[PDB]
Amino acid sequence: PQAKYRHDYRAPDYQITDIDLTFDLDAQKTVVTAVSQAVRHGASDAPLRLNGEDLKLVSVHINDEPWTAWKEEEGALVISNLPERFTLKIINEISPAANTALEGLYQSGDALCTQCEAEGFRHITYYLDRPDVLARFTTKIIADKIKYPFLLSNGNRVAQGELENGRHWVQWQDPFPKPCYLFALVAGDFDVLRDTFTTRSGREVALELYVDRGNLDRAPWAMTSLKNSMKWDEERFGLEYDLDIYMIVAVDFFNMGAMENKGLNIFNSKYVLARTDTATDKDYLDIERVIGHEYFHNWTGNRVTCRDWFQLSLKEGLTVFRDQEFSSDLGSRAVNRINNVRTMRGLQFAEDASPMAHPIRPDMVIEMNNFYTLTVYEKGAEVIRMIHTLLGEENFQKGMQLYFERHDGSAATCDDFVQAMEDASNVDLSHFRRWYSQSGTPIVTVKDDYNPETEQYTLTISQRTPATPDQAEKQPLHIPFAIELYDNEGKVIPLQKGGHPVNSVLNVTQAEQTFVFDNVYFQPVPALLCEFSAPVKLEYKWSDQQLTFLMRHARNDFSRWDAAQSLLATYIKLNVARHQQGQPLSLPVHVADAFRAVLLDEKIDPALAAEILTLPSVNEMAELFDIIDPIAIAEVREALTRTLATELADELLAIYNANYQSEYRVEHEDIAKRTLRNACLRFLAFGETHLADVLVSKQFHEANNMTDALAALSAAVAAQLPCRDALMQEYDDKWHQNGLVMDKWFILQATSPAANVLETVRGLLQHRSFTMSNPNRIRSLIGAFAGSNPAAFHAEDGSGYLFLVEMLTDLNSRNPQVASRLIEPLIRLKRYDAKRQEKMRAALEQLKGLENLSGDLYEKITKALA
Ligand SMILES: N[C@@H](CCCC[NH3+])C(=O)O
Ligand code: NA
Ligand code: NA
Ligand SMILES: [Zn+2]
Repeated sequence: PQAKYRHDYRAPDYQITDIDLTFDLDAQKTVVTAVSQAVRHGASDAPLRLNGEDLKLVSVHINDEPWTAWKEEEGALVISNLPERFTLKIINEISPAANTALEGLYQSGDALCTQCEAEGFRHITYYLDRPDVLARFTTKIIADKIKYPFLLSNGNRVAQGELENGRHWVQWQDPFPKPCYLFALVAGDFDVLRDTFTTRSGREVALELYVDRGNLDRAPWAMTSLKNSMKWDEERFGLEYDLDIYMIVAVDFFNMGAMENKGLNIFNSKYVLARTDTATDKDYLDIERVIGHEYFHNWTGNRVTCRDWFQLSLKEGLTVFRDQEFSSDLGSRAVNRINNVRTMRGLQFAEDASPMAHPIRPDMVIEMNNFYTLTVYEKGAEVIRMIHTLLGEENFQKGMQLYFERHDGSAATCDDFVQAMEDASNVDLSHFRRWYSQSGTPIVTVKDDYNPETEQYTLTISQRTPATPDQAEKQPLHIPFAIELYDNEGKVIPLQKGGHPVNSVLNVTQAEQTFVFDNVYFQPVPALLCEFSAPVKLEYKWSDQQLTFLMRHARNDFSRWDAAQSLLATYIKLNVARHQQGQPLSLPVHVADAFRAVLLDEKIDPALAAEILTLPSVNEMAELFDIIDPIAIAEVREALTRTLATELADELLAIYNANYQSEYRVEHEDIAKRTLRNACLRFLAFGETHLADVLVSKQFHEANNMTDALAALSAAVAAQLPCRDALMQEYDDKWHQNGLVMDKWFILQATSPAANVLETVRGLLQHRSFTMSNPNRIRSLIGAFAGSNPAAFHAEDGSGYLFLVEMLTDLNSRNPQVASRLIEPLIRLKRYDAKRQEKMRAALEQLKGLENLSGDLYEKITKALA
């Protein structure tokens, strides 16, 4: 597999302006006719190089003349000796039933559906499969009427007919030019939830949600979330939908989460289907986020698209930022920010410290599907948010407006977006641009001094980004570094120097710099990197008392949570070292007291209390360490939970009871109280065994919603309670027919602390609810084991690695994209001890030797073994 490089981008020799597709649909053999209007822009002697994969070419015509001047090569059809303008007609065959990779046109149960991003359209026909080629599409679909009563593509229906032998057809037209990655086709039999949204300016939009027959009871929340998304984009960004219909199709077989195809989004059913007995609060809020995300792409991705795939973050970072702002505006901003920071500091930082590290705008890509990453998405959004921090909302919106004014109807670059923000706001972002080109996590070190003679407070701030495998050279970034200073009363000290106020967002642009503040009338307790103002690691020598002070007094709820994290970090590190020495947990009384205070604080938002009372995950804990000891981390997390459960037993039970809710509502105040109640239950499960068992079994049986049922089930598994096996069997018996519900159960099995977890996981490959043909099942059982049970995955006998190798040997051939998701835990080998590294290296070498090794895996394996 050959690497492609950002610096090699060149405008295409040919454009296509219009394409008319006809599909003669059949699961075994689909015949595609594609009539494209093409224009040469390059040299008169330049051939047309069309991309195509696994196509059976039937014919090639140019202006209806059968063409002789062509050749097929690896991945391409090369057509020579062309006029400056011409009509290209290609007929080819494809086989949806044979498509196990789920890229291009494939089968999802009885439905046929497409996934074209990034480079899937070339699996459908020979085309200029690159996003700077935008064309107006017309799509005619012919199919068996009984099997495929609904025939959907982008845009509006412009024609329909019936044919002999039980076939029918529908033709669609989408007036907006698009790159082919936004093409979609769906054929099948569905229940359809129909609604309307009227835009601010009065455009009536038909909303249509297509689900498998029998799933209409699980559709209204997604529909509600779509309308919420439409309203919010109007209110916050001033953006309206631009077409007459908005279709969403929920499919069970889907590699990713969802896809923003123009006017015809295709969603993994996991991000559509919800009812109160099948879906948790988290599922509801995820459906809201993902519905919003795909909707927000209508402008940030579709109306303005990407010039090339290296510019992916142009749409993904900005659309993730938009989905975060949507969730934060409608729900709890503090909880959203906290959770997005957890994802950054734990999961994304790990990626930036791995062999797969890349800038948010990559420079080198072998398999583009490997770059739909935490970095491109989540760090991408942090970079957009830094622009927002530097500009303020007003200037940021002016930048958005200039961006659309300049680039509407075109394919643009990350740089185009930064330039729009810079030009609209008059804020210089030249240094800032380095965030797009530099990988790795900056480390920001802060030292301070208080001078009582002069009443001056001095911050000495330094930065450095360690070299990464992809980049030997690193330079200082423009880091927006937000601070607050607190006096002894917990009041904010005004920031000023020389009689003038100073902005609280410090511009940390050098390797080292000093900031001096005057009229600091008392030695401050600083809050640093407020609201995680830059995606960086903070090094500051906190005292425990400074941190507990912040937990009490910090103005922003995020700072209170963050102070608790800093406090915990010290004792997580202490106790991991102790574990390695065979010593039990040690925790100062005053640390337990800080958490007691949180439980008993009557003024604190339950949403915030719940997050403070949610311990960092084993992945968050891992990023506190250079070399990860996954067994020590798992056991310390459990020991910390048990210690807090014992010390806070009475308070935990009181708060658990106080937050009981008889009505179930998907409403933010209710969700907050329930999150707090279940956070308490988690500790209570790890307390005295009999009380724990009674509390947990009772909640499981009495729950009137899946949030509370699953919280109880999860606690029974985590604490290995007597009731565990009974409850797990009861859930299986009730829910085995429902794959999405069983995913939760597979996750609990895969992440179990039980000694025999791998044995159980292996056996579950034969479970009635499991299948290797379904990405969701694979991720929930195998993915969760390797990625979310690092203690078992990293068993010292190497059994975890061998299991993953067996699974990847299958998946490499079946579904390389899912295989590539699942190999990720293995490529982190350098974070582990020498003995584990050698077993992981051996596993990677075995995979490197596979017959027909996919490019997806090749890219990751080669980087890992370097
Ligand atoms: N554009 C989609 C992801 C496409 C995945 C391509 N392999 C989204 O952001 O949800
Ligand atoms: Na809000
Ligand atoms: Na100091
Ligand atoms: Zn997206």
